[PDB]
Amino acid sequence: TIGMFNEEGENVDLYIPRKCHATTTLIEAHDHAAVQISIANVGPNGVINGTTTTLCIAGYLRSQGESDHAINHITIDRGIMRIKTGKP
Amino acid sequence: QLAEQLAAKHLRDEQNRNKARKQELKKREKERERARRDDAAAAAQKKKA
Amino acid sequence: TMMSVLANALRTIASAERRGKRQVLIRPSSKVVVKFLQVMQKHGYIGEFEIIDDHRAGKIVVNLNGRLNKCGAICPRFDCATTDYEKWMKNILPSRQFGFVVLTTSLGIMDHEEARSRNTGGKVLGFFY
Amino acid sequence: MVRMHGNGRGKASSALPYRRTPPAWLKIASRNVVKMVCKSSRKGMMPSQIGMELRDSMGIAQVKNVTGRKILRILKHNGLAPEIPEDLYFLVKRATQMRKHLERHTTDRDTKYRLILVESRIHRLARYYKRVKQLPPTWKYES
Amino acid sequence: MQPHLRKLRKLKRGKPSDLEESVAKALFELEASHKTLRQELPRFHVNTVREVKVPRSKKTVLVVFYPLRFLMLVRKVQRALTSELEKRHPGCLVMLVAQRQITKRPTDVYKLQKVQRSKTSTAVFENILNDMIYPSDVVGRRWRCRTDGSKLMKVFLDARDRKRIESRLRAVAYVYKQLTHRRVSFGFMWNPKLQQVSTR
RNA sequence: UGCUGUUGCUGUUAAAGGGUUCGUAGUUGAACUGUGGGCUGUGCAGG
RNA sequence: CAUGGGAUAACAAAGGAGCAGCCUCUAGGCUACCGUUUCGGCUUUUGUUGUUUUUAAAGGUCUAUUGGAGAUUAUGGAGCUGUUUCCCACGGUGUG
RNA sequence: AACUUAGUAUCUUU
Ligand SMILES: NC[C@@H]1O[C@H](O[C@H]2[C@@H](O)[C@H](O[C@@H]3[C@@H](O)[C@H](N)C[C@H](N)[C@H]3O[C@H]3O[C@H](CO)[C@@H](O)[C@H](O)[C@H]3N)O[C@@H]2CO)[C@H](N)[C@@H](O)[C@@H]1O
Ligand SMILES: [K+]
Ligand SMILES: [Mg+2]
Ligand SMILES: [Mg+2]
Ligand SMILES: [Mg+2]
Ligand SMILES: [Mg+2]
Ligand SMILES: [Mg+2]
Ligand SMILES: [Mg+2]
Ligand SMILES: [Mg+2]
Repeated sequence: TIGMFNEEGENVDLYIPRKCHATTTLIEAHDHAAVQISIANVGPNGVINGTTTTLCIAGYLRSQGESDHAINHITIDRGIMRIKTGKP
Repeated sequence: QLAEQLAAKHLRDEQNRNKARKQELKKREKERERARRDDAAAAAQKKKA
Repeated sequence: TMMSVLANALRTIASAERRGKRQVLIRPSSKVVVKFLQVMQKHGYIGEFEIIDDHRAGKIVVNLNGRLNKCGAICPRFDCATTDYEKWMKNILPSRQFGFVVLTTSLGIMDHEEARSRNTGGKVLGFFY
Repeated sequence: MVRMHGNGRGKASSALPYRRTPPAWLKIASRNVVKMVCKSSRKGMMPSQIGMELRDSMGIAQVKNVTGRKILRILKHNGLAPEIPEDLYFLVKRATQMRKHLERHTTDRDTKYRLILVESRIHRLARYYKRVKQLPPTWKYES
Repeated sequence: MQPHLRKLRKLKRGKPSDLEESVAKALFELEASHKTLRQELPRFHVNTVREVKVPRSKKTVLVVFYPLRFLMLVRKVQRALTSELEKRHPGCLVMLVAQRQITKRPTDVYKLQKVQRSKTSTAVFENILNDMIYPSDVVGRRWRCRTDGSKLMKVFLDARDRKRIESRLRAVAYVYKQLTHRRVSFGFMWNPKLQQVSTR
């Protein structure tokens, strides 16, 4: 349902590029600095079960040095990292 | 001639405002006296009851 | 001095979008700026925005998504008839498939597609896509 | 001062509060505040000085917030407003003092340059006040 | 006529309603035997009394409309007068609101320039809200414009007044919507100077 | 021929910011008076 | 040139004590009205036209006098003299 | 899930 569609309902896009999860920026085929990071999910015990969550970061953010800040924001949003310590 | 016309209109305005102020003071005092009569008749009813 | 509040607001948003910020503060505000933001918001190019009252020309904080590419005012206002809409889309819009030219008409502030649908001309305020 | 005539970019100024209500501890009545404003004016004080004295020694941060009227408006209603607007009066006084100094110090070219700026400011200010009819037509500052 | 009827306008003295009559007796009874109200009530009278249900709650709201020329008189004794009227009327919240005219915004610029600024709807609605919350003052005002196109106004109050107004805020919002047909939401700022909103 | 540039030029070093400031015509000029409710039906509306 | 729309602007005005002006019911008492360097015009029915006049009505000054407002307290200001409701689970807030 | 507040002295000195 994403991409350019014909009047006949046929997708005419060659391919659908990835979108950065921090800036909603299309990741071009020549970036070569964009990265994809998989974070393993953990069950009730401290053991990873079978699944991972994937983050896409554009190369421009990494060159500016804001990839670490973006990954912090995304992981907090997705419930992976805790934003602060618990109450004493 | 414009000076007398302008002065006359100003004099009429001051007379009009002064008359209105007197009239409002008259109605205030008449209502205040009437309020006294109502309170006095209220006291008379208290004497009855 | 600052001559066009709307131009200042639209340039501030465009620079923040170009830098990839998630929030942008706008100063000073005006009714025309708010109406321009609402047209942008109605088409999904910006998220929520908040108007802060300071008993003066207020301030606006705009939540930016990643969809806005560029917005800018058109100065002078350059009144536009119903037959001039295609000319403006050709000149200042990247494509005929998306993007909007925002005009001020006697029916209110609205995008060019709505203005054509209501058969009214007006004065060009700006553009966004 | 700051930007007109001399490319200064200073920002120092007052920052009026958002909440305009007079504080609860200010028990003075509005009619008494008006009386002090008129009394201070009769002693020759200009409206700027009147506000500062009330602010400094009476706890009245804003006359307008207490009485609903600005200080100059109160003076105008009581017939105590200056014949010449305050800012114009002070600019004229500065120009006269500078000219008095220049009468002896004929080579103080910096003062002569500053005098040109002051007199230019006076004439622009006079144009505005004549337009809004706060100055009589045919008012002219004479060097 | 009854001595306590001079607390209403002369129009309503002939056939006062039950709520107008009850407020009139309470005001007349407060005219004496009350130190602070005895100094101001004799020159005061009210226009009408209206009841608002305030759904999803008990303790309906009695809105007392009074002429605007008594604004300063009411302001000086609003806290005491509201408490006494609430004492005389159990199960009710008393709201003293001044009757204000609104000038419809003209379509002509020359007529627009001559409009009295306190007759505008914005000025009147703000003053009505200030009447509603009077002991507390507005320390901040914001408009949240959601992506769906709605705009909601949030009014912030000083957190030091939370224990005196938080219970009435729901009643204030509804009655404000009744009188002005506009929506208001309330919040608290513990440091209004620094725009610090109270979390709890 | 966007080498006359309203659309649409160039001016640190290629041609080109006036030595500085004041300043009249002229051009341009901050915010605000504001955009309503109710009812029914309907639509991943949404928290 | 005609007409609909009023968002954006323009022209003009104002510089806020440099300000308008509260309506309304009934009685009444005086005064015709305009012209005016000029001695002149001046409603209707009185069968009609000219002439002389009345009852008037209609305005205007005044005495009042009724009832309603008022966007800013006159039961005031200044000068003057004397001596229980509500919230909560019983506690807390508010007015006495 | 975008926090309600998150130190520190030295020298001279009628
Ligand atoms: N300072 C008094 C002012 O004189 C004014 O009247 C003056 C003006 O009407 C007029 O002055 C004009 C002026 O209009 C115009 N804008 C400039 C012109 N230089 C003046 O002319 C005047 O000044 C020059 C020399 O300065 C003299 O040679 C000349 O005789 C004199 N009339 O002539 C009068 C000068 O006596 C007005 N009464 C009023 O502005 C004010 O009272
Ligand atoms: K000029
Ligand atoms: Mg300068
Ligand atoms: Mg060419
Ligand atoms: Mg070509
Ligand atoms: Mg070239
Ligand atoms: Mg060169
Ligand atoms: Mg403007
Ligand atoms: Mg006048």
